[PDB]
Amino acid sequence: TQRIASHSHVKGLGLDESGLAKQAASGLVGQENAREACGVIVELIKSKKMAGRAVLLAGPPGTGKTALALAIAQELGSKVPFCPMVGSEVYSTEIKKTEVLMENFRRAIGLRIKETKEVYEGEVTELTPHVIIGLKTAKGTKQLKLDPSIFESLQKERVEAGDVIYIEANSGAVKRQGRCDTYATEFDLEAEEYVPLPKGDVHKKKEIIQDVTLHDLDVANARPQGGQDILSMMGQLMKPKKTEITDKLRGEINKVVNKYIDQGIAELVPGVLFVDEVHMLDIECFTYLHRALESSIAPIVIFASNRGNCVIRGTEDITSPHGIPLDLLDRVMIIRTMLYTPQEMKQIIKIRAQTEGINISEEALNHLGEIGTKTTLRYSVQLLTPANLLAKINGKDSIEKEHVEEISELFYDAKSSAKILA
Amino acid sequence: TQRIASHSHVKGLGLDESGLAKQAASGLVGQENAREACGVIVELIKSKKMAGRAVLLAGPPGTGKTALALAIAQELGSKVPFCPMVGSEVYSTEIKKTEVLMENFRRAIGLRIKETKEVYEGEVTELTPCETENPKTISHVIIGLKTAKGTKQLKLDPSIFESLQKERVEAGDVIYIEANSGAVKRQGRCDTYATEFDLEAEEYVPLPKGDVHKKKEIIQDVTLHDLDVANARPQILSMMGQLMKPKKTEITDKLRGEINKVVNKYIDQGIAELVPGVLFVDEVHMLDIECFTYLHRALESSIAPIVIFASNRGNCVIRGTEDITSPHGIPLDLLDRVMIIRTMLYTPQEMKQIIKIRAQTEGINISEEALNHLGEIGTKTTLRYSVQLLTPANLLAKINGKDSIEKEHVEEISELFYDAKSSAKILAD
Amino acid sequence: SLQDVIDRVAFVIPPVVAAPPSLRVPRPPPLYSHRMRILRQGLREHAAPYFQQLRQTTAPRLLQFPELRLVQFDSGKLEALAILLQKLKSEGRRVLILSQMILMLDILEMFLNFHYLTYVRIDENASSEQRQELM
Amino acid sequence: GPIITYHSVTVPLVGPPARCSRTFITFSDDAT
Amino acid sequence: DVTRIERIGAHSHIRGLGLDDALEPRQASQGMVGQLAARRAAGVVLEMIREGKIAGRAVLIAGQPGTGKTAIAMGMAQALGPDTPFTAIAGSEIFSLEMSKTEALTQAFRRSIGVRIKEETEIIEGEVVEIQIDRPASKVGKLTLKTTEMETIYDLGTKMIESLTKDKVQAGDVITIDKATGKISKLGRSFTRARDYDAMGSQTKFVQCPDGELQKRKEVVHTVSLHEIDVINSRTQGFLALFSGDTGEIKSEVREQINAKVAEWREEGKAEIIPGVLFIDEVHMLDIESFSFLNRALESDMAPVLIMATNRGITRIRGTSYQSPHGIPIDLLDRLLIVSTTPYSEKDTKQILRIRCEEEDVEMSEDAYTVLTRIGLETSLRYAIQLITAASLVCRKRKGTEVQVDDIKRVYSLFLDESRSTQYMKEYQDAFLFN
Amino acid sequence: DVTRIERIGAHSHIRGLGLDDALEPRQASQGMVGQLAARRAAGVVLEMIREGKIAGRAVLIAGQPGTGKTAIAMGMAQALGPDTPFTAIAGSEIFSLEMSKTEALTQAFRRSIGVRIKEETEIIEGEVVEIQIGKLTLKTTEMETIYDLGTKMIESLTKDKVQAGDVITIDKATGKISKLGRSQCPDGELQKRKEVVHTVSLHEIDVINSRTQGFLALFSGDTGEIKSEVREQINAKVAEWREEGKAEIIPGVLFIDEVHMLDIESFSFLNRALESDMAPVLIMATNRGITRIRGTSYQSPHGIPIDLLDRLLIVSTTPYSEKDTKQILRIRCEEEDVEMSEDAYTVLTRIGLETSLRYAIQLITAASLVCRKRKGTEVQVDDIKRVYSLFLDESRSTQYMKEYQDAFLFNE
Amino acid sequence: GSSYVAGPLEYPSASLILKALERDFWKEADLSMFDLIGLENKITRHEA
Ligand SMILES: Nc1ncnc2c1ncn2[C@@H]1O[C@H](COP(=O)(O)OP(=O)(O)OP(O)(O)=S)[C@@H](O)[C@H]1O
Ligand SMILES: Nc1ncnc2c1ncn2[C@@H]1O[C@H](COP(=O)(O)OP(=O)(O)OP(O)(O)=S)[C@@H](O)[C@H]1O
Ligand SMILES: Nc1ncnc2c1ncn2[C@@H]1O[C@H](COP(=O)(O)OP(=O)(O)OP(O)(O)=S)[C@@H](O)[C@H]1O
Ligand SMILES: Nc1ncnc2c1ncn2[C@@H]1O[C@H](COP(=O)(O)OP(=O)(O)OP(O)(O)=S)[C@@H](O)[C@H]1O
Ligand SMILES: [Mg+2]
Ligand SMILES: [Mg+2]
Ligand SMILES: [Mg+2]
Ligand SMILES: [Mg+2]
Repeated sequence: TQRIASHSHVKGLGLDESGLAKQAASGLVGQENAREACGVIVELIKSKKMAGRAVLLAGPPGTGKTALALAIAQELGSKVPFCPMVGSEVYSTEIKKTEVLMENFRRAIGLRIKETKEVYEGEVTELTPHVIIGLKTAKGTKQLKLDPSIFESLQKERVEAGDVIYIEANSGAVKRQGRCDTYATEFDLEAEEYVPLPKGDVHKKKEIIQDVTLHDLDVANARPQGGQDILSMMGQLMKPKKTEITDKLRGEINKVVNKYIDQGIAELVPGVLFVDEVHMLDIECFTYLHRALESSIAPIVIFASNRGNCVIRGTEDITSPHGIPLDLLDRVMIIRTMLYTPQEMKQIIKIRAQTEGINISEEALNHLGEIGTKTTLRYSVQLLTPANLLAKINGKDSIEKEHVEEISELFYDAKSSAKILA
Repeated sequence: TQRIASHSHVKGLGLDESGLAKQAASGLVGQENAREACGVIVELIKSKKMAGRAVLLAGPPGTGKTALALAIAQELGSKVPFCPMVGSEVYSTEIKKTEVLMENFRRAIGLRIKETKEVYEGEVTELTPCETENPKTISHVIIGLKTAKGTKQLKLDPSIFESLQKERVEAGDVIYIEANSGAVKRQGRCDTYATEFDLEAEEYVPLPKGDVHKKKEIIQDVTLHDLDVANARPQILSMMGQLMKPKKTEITDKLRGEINKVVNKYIDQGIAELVPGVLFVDEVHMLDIECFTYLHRALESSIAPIVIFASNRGNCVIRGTEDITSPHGIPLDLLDRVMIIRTMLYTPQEMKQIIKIRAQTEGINISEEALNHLGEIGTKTTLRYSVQLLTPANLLAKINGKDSIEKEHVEEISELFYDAKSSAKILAD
Repeated sequence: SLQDVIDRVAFVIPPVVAAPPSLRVPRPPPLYSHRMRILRQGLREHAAPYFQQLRQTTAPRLLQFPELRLVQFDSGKLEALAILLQKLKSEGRRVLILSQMILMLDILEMFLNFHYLTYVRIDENASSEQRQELM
Repeated sequence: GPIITYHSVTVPLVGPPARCSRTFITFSDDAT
Repeated sequence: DVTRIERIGAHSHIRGLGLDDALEPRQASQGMVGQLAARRAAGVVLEMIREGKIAGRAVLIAGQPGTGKTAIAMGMAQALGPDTPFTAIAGSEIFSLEMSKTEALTQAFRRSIGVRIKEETEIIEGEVVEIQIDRPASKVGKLTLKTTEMETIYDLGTKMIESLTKDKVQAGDVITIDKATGKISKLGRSFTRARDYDAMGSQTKFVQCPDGELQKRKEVVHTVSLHEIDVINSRTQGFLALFSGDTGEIKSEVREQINAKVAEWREEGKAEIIPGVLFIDEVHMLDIESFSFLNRALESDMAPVLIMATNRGITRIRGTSYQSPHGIPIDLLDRLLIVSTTPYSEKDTKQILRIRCEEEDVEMSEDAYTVLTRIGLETSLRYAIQLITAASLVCRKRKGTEVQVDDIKRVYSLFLDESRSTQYMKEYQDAFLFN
Repeated sequence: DVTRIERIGAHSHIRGLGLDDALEPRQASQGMVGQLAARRAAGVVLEMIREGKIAGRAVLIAGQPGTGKTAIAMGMAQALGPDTPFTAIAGSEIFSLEMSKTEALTQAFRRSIGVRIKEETEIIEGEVVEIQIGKLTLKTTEMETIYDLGTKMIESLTKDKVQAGDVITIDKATGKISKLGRSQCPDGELQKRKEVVHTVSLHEIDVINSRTQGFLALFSGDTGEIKSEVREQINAKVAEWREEGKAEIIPGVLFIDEVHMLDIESFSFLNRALESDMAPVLIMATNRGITRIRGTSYQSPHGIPIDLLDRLLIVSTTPYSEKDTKQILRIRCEEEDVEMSEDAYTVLTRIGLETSLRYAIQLITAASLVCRKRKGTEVQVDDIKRVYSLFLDESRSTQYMKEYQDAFLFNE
Repeated sequence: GSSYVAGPLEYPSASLILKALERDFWKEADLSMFDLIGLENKITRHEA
């Protein structure tokens, strides 16, 4: 079974057909107003019409901001790009902060390009030095003339006659994958591996659909790895490093992708950028986000913040309602997440127990909920697996109240530790 | 060696067989308790049992903390690796501070490699194959080798015929053949066939002396840091690497563990013997909080060397903190991991003894009254200052045609040069 | 020393590949063209003694085929057949494998190569005499 | 054509049984 | 006897957590003394690690200085064994000039997840009894192997002949041939070369003859971290950076590809995830940006169990102006369980000193144990521990066999603790710099 | 052709400045509403740019947040011909880890001056009839010709396999042969003379001439601090081209949005950069009142030092009225293909005046989605109230943050 | 699974852009008289 994370139980938003939030569905409990707003946000993302619309999930810690963002990701599906990031990731040592933000903006736009892959495959018969090589398959044999670059690739693979090779003419890549199974009996022992002859035609064209971000195209065109020529090869020896991709390159990639969409050989899938802790950005990043969010190419961007009225990073004494400057709060829609009632906390704990494969009795669940009315919800949830381990060690297959009490005696919460220190 | 430095007179801790400190011996005067504690530290180092033990030399400026550390270095000898550092060196531009610290930790662990090679070297005198019937077939290839001592014939395996022709060995060539691999190496024509009329350089070598068959022992001294650097970046990728600047790299713990494994295998095989030594960190108060915290983990390693810190800062704010003052500039957590040796101020008599020993080491003749005057100058001012007056006063004396410093020379040099306190007085006025 | 462990883990292919951008001009200058030509000539002359090293140490990993071990893994029939053929090979017996259709013989003989059990194939594509000749 | 045979066999030691290995390089023709 | 690379360090006496089957700590077992509640909690966390089903569980060990936090961490590591990865860093190690702090934490998290690959290999194993190679001057050859149960003569292809020549295979060599790639490894010789051959200066021991069939179906287990997979896939010469640490910020797309393929390899039978532990000692050296990164990084399915230690009370978070418990933001403290360590008593301190004397191999009298326990309670545990070693050296200087009270008093006089050194610094404060 | 890369952004509805030939601003034209004075001033600046005679002219657009300053800049970009360069950067983008602030500012300046060079070339395009190796026969639908081949042309035709029936085009001066298929055959003349006109910015010339294959730095970045000698010599060569008539200079616009993020060093650099004859027209925007210049403790009227403020003319933008807010809402609704009832327009105008204009614009899309969910066709007041309840403005969110202040972290 | 392969981004420009910095040889002196580092692979101080 896959490992259980903090948000594994979240399968979606749990909205009905009319888009009202059910009290307990799809992992989420309560938070109806925020769930309905995230529903409207999901519709906004699915419409693919608006660029650069930003939303901020703002609320106290433990109120489901990241759960709601991941629920949006679940409702969208795997087809729609979703780029989770943290504001503290912008402090690269390699590229400037604005470039990191822009690269995340470009990651969140996806592109399905249908590409025709043509392949020459077979067992080599002749390797006459441009080269007139021959390939033989289960059907027949053909003679082909290829660029000297393909011959140099064959020499790189050290292909000898009688070997089964795979040539992708699009990328000029050759894969020698074995010696033909016909030769597999000639010697009682040889170091090579044998593989059957190919079953199709020598020259085969297959149509495939490739999923890429705009960021992939940008980085591929910025640092080319496909030159297969002396100068590009000498450049490839250099240590890899992120570079500040220019606006000219991105404009060219935009034009190429527009041509692809016009030809019908590609479809563009606007996705989401998610910045989980936006208050770790500084004033330079927020100022850049002004221009970035006003762009017509930008994705739908989601922010989450748990700070009160605190000081904006990169400034001296400027305080703002969430640590985000007032100029950027004007450009975002705000979704508020509220604190939980005890009953909602108990429902969340029960869901977490069922997700963690843990059986818990009603009395133990009630004591855990009472502990969670103190301390925090996350503390109370985190006591499930220690208590189930102590149950298993004591030979019980369910958490009892005594096991919860003992685990709460072994492990203290933040408030208790602060009281001890103070 | 030949030039005289501020510690060139320190020849070791002047301790007796009982571990007690003599009043003045081996170039050190006073500091008896500190010298005895340093001697116990030397015994700790020579025991080789312990790892990561820390000692702090602490006391006023010019109380011999660096002299005591270099005295420990003299006592341990040249076999034990002694790595000096100053705390300012961690702030590199190529690598992070904790990497600098770990690199200096591994520089203080020595390893001594022992290689025993068996070699058959000589001038080639015959290469006759030994034909046979197979049960042309050859069963041996006979090589005759000549040295100044004599001549030997070897009955080599026939497969060595490939290496002989690969090396293009002929009669009159000096070669050597290693016992283990059996591969031949050619090292030139014997110089007995060189004329003054023919021009070649690399292709001639003198006829070997000694017996034809030789057993050679090669002993090499390395540090674990040397092995780290060697395995981190071995010497077309080489062309680009040598054209580009070879910066320091943040060597991973994976490589350090692999090298620990290899060195333990060598120590088990008997090829190598470890010599763990000392890392000396002077001006340690120049380290910042990140360095001190890292040192918490670094000193708790079972592989760490013994480290000697020195500080004079007194109750001072820790660098990289704000307003966190500490008893030595060294956080109390790190101070709990070090044994502290205090160093104390010198009496006028001890200062006079040090001045005399310095004059002796500098090769300076000093008169008795000049010595008394310079001692009293050093009871004012500082000891360091009074020592610094010796050679300029000697030069002034040499100008006046005197082979020894007279008091008037000390007075005149004192009137020319001023100390830190007198200069602060001039600045205040 | 990790070479064996490295090849088992080298699998990431880049999502996009592109040749370097080409600067296009009408009427390229004779001096610029001559300088580029001599630069390329010198680089290729110096690369020639080390060309296979440059080629292997620069060529990118573009293709990713499914490992032949999955051709067994995909079906339990091939797993039990692997068990049976390994056991029977340990007893010196030979085997005839009968299957319904041509493609299954293709994937079977791929599997038989992955087990290093060399085979011979006759099926409807053979002429009348070649069926008996290979038998 | 000319052939050089590298041959290495077990041979019994003289003053499983005591054995050693021995090598018998062989050449086809006197010219080579 | 011989001086190994590993010597007696500060925690060499820790062999484990010293627990029974019910995770009830023993008073003195496996080098652990006292800390009953903390050791029971560490046992529960170690069971949580060994089950491996829950990702991103964080535990912070908080207590006074010298109360055994690094001790409990080393006990957990020792009881974990080498199979499960255990990455221990100081919190100051993440501040790098090669990479961002978030990249450093990412690499640390991904060093703590093993991927255990399995593959089956065709292996030939036997002693060479005859080899013939004929070359023009293509190569034709014949190789005979024996393995007690059988003796097979093989006709050799050109590539196998080249491999055998490169290995310089001779009759009487016990060799291994990997039929998948032709790699030839020599395990040892079975008997001497001919006594008639000069040079050949060796008399190596001869390994026993192989047994069973020549060709066997051998399964081999290879374990690599995620960070290794990351580095190897990052560039053409990536593996060289696994040792040198010359790794720039790895692209997030590469890590997403590796996560996806590893997830497939664990839906197949090809690989198994071994999730381990990241131990960040002195975690208060992390700044707010690192803590914020830790918040999100703990919510991944590939996150290991994060263990943290700090002795700071309510102090200022680095990079900020706010004071929080342990120097950690409250939102990350919400993500973890806190384990508290208690100061030791006379009996526990004495037992710790006894265990340290045993590991340092120091014979010491019972009066010496009493005076050293009093000193350790008065000054510190670590100071008394270091006085064990010094008092041993002083006793050996006087040719004594057992460290007595006089040796302990002498080393107490020579080497100062923080308090007496502070008093002497204050008594001579005008000589020290900047008061 | 579905879901192009260009989507509906914040300033997509702006298609120009909406001015007459007298630069009189129309109340609603090309998506602009109101800001009549500031649009008139933008038009005067636009005429200054189009003339291009004066160098180093700087204009500052100042006003309250949301008053349409970036919108005015976008309108000026749209009205300005695509031939003339318009570099638009935020002030935080000059803090590069690969180049100094002055170097990034210089690159931005030099990107904003274009050099227009015209050259002719001769192009041969036709269908191959016979090739002999040499002689080459080409035909179009109107003419056929036979060519006598040279050694280099023979090599070019040998390297790129050309046979009878192929349709190819050849650059006569270089022998560049590209095959475009096999045979529609071209109709007209086989050999044609074509003028081609490239506009290359000074930055591009700099980077191309900086190193061998330097044009790769035009895409990936990787441009270090370009040497000053290279720039001076390129300026001299460009002046020589202007004197000889082989090039024309097309001065453009550099727009620095939110310029208050620049520091004192950058401002001091701008003080002298705008005094060169190759300086473009610089436009800046800032909502800051009197506030500290970054990198200093000095408060200054826009966060901009008075040295730079003396080199520029300031354009102020007013608040919007009820009529202008309603018109902006109408134009945004048309841009997004959202139909709203008149009562909904009034309510959204009231919300926008009370809270913010951007908030009302966002509520447009939110209410449209809510209306689509209930199978509606026109956004009603009930939808506006729904989305007003679902989504908070900054004022209301702040009030709730005050209501539950004890639950937030580091609240002050 | 295989990568997408894009065609190269062709980058048009005028010929004059490459002719920049090209000065006529009647305004280039034999500056090699000031070339120092070029002598290290050529001559030696004793040879000088
Ligand atoms: N409504 C909910 N229903 C079910 N589980 C929830 C709900 N809200 C939160 N959780 C879970 O409880 C925990 C709370 O974590 P988060 O949702 O990330 O809180 P948060 O808003 O992100 O707080 P911060 O700002 O990151 S400290 C996670 O394990 C969630 O999966
Ligand atoms: N006891 C001593 N015997 C002989 N020479 C001494 C003695 N103490 C100090 N010296 C010498 O006098 C000088 C001062 O001693 P140092 O070791 O430099 O003092 P220090 O403690 O290192 O001062 P700080 O803290 O580095 S400023 C050096 O040249 C020493 O060699
Ligand atoms: N319960 C224990 N049993 C045995 N040895 C212990 C115990 N607790 C601490 N020690 C030893 O005492 C010494 C002090 O190390 P620790 O107490 O683990 O470090 P610490 O408690 O984390 O103090 P800080 O916070 O790092 S300054 C080490 O040599 C430990 O091995
Ligand atoms: N006169 C106008 N006509 C049409 N749309 C306008 C007008 N003024 C503003 N807008 C639009 O209203 C929205 C907000 O205007 P902005 O131009 O972003 O305000 P701003 O002056 O740039 O405020 P700052 O300083 O950037 S926070 C954008 O979508 C603009 O396109
Ligand atoms: Mg969160
Ligand atoms: Mg000193
Ligand atoms: Mg500790
Ligand atoms: Mg604006």
